[PDB]
Parts: sequence; C-alpha cells; structure tokens
Amino acid sequence: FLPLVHNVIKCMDKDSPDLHQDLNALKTKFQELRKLIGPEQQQQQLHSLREQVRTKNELLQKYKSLCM
Amino acid sequence: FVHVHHLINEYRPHQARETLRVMMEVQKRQRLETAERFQKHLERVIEMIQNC
Repeated sequence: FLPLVHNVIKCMDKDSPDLHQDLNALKTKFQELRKLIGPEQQQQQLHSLREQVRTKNELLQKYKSLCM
Repeated sequence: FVHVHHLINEYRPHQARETLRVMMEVQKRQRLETAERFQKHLERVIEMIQNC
C-alpha cells in the first residue's frame, strides 16, 4: 500500500511547512481505493478446481482407445 | 370327391414344406440384416467416439 506510506511521508515533511496540505486528498483517495478494491480459501478453491480439471481430462483421455 | 381328397392330401405336405423352408430363409435373411445393421451402427458409434 504505497498510498498510506506516501501520505505519511507527505504529512511528516509538511508538518512545519504546511504549504500544500494534501492530507484530506490522501485520505479520500485511500477510502476510495479501499471501497473499489474490495484467506487461503481462494487458494484451496483453486487447488480443488485444478484437481477436478485434471480428473476430467484424465477421464476424457481414458476413452481414447476405441475400436468398436 | 375321392380325387379332390387325394389332391388335397398330396398338396398339403409339399405346400407345408415349402412354407417352412421359406420361413427359415426369411428368418436367416432377417438375422443377417440385423447383424449387418448392428455392425454398421457399432462402426458409426466408434467413429463418433473417436471424433471427439
């Protein structure tokens, strides 16, 4: 999250020299990014899907040899 | 009447034998046709299977 670090750096550099106060802009941008962005459950689901796809491919290839 | 009875008795067995032979031939032909149709169907099934 480079935005929070950049906001903290700007607030620390502009503590005494408050020429351009972008604290509100940074907070609004952070809130908007958090609203727009939206555990290992996804990884487990992906592993299960990969295993199921491998099983389906194996089952499809099991019916390759067929004479009559 | 005697001649008619004799002719009927003479024509019954030959006609029965001819009908039995024709029925056997028809059964053989139907069985062969069914076997050929089943073979062609199995060939088409194998073709459709190997298609995918």
